[PDB]
Amino acid sequence: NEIRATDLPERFQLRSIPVKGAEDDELEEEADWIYRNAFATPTISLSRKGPSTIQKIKEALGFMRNQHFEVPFIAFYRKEYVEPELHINDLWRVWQWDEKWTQLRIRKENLTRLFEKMQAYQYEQISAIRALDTTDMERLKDVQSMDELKDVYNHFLLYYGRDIPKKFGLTPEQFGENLRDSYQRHETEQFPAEPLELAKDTPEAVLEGARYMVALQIAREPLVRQVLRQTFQERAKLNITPTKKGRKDVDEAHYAYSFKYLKNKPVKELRDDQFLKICLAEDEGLLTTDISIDLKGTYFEEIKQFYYRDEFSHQVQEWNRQRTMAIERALQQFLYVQMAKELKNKLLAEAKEYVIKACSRKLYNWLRVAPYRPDQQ
Amino acid sequence: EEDASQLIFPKEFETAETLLNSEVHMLLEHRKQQNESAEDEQELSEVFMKTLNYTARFSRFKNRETIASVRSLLLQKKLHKFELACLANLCPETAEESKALIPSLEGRFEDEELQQILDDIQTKRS
Amino acid sequence: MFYHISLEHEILLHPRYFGPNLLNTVKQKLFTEVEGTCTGKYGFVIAVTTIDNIGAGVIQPGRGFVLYPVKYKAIVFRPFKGEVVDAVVTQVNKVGLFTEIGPMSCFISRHSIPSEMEFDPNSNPPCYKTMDEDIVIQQDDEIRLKIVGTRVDKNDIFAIGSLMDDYLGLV
Amino acid sequence: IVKVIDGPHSGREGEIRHLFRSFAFLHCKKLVENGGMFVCKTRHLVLA
Repeated sequence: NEIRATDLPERFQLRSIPVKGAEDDELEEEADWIYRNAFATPTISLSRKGPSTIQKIKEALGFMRNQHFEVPFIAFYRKEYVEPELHINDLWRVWQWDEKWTQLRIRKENLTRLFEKMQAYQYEQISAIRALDTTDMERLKDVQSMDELKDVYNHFLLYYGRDIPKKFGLTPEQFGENLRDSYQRHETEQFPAEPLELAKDTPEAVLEGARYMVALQIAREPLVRQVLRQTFQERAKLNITPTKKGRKDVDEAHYAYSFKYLKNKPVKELRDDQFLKICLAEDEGLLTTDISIDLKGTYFEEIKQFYYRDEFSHQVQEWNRQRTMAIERALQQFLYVQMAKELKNKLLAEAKEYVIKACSRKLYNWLRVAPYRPDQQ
Repeated sequence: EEDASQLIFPKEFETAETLLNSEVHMLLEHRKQQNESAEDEQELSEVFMKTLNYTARFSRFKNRETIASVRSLLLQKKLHKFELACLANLCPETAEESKALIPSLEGRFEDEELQQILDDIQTKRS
Repeated sequence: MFYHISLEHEILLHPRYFGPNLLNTVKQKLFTEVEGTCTGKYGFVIAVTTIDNIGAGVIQPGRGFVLYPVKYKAIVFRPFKGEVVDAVVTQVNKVGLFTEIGPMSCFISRHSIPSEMEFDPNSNPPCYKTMDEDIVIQQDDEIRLKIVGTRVDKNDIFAIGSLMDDYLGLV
Repeated sequence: IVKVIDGPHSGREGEIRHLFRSFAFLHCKKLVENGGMFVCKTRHLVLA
């Protein structure tokens, strides 16, 4: 009954699944999100221009929300309100962008509510390294940053504790700002105390106790996530090289076995060429894969200077050493692993996009109805 | 009928030897170290690999002397063998949590008597 | 739960293996015979630590095969009902949660999970949170559980978990 | 009884039950996947 005798068309109802329609103010937000995520890595909808494309996306989303429009319904009947035949994948792209923007808005609202509740709980508890509920607003605002926003939320939860009843080195925000700017605005803890003194005020008698806390704070810090994100994602010259068993098993059948010494493959080869991504995934499935940017050796050196004291005279030298140890620990925790995971996710997304595009092209080629009638009527 | 909560097991299993997560972890690690050497030997199986990475994520302590000390301080009590593994592995924070998780402890011992043990275990953790 | 018990097993040895390495061959066959298997009596066996002794091989009448009743000191893993263990969540699905109890995998249903832990299908990683989004549970997390049921699928143990008792989550 | 060192099932064991032009339907009991049975090419086999 709902599918057939529903007020809105089934196509629009299916298209706006996460988002049951668009509000007038939400039209602008959904359009902004669609514009942002239309073509980030590859060039898509650059036809429609940036502002013109955004306006058209907003118009299509609004038409769908109000008149329950559908993909083709707006592509044809709303040629003026949308890209006037700019591309075939107009209605579908707009619907996908609207769904994504609605999902991101919902996630941001949930995160903002969670941050507000956590801040209220912390105020009630500690108000009768502190726990300040100021990052909730930042997380709510960070709608575009989905993965980064989630990382920030998780770091905040792990730092404040997440319990629900019912001075060691540089500050995290300062270290993140320095890393983002590439210039160490703030040094390590410039105090005469050293790790020997610091390891007695926990009950361990070891000098890495503050190193663990520093590594955790660095890892669960949205600023660090933003800094690392894209740093390797935009450029990753993955060197394809078969392993000892992969050279024989692949037999040049996958990306990691076709080139015995064909290395230094950038993001362009994998994202732009979905075949390379598919071959890499297949090779890394069973035997092995050769996926390495090989560019850190020099990206990890620059951060080394930042966040550490410059002098070395006992207090100064010890502060520098402790900052270096904490930075190394944070790296080992969530700097190489996080970057590798982000690069792998990006490569998988690029391969999936290449496969989807190839399938769409094949379907368009093979679906065009071109029968052989009498006289080619 | 077989329910470890009520301290009942088959006769064959009653005479078993309990093992701790760290104990099994170090045993498997040593077995791997022995097997990797002596070339021309059948390599480990996915069962060994999965068990290794499963026990490695719950190694409360790496020191065999730590293992020995905890088992020695625990065996002096009147608790059954089954109580030696779960309680030594989970490492609950408070006696209330320990009692809730294991129904056997309910009424078996005093609150402070168990809380001191829990605190000692937490401290023994590395 | 892992345990260290003494088991017995017999293996026939083809006469082609007689020679200076007889005992070595017997040991090798025992290793590659009683590792990783499972039985409904003693449960799932991980590996063998050491061997107690080698019995007297009794050569069968009219057959070259000789059987050795060897007794080996190996470890075993036979989870029982009511035991509480700390596993790692492998996957989150609306149908249920999938974990990995070492050599065994359990599964918990949303019915077992309280109502507070809702679904997050909109977010890319399947996860469950609360209204205030304070507590978060996802994959690759050391989450505890209780073994409320057992099953052996022809030498393949597959128990069932539960999340009703308090203090079951992040430590 | 044959060994499968090369192919999709690297380092796999199992008894052969059915043959084909370029396929072999191996069978075993230790495996649990597909009811304890797998299939792999013929040229990737070795007489154990």
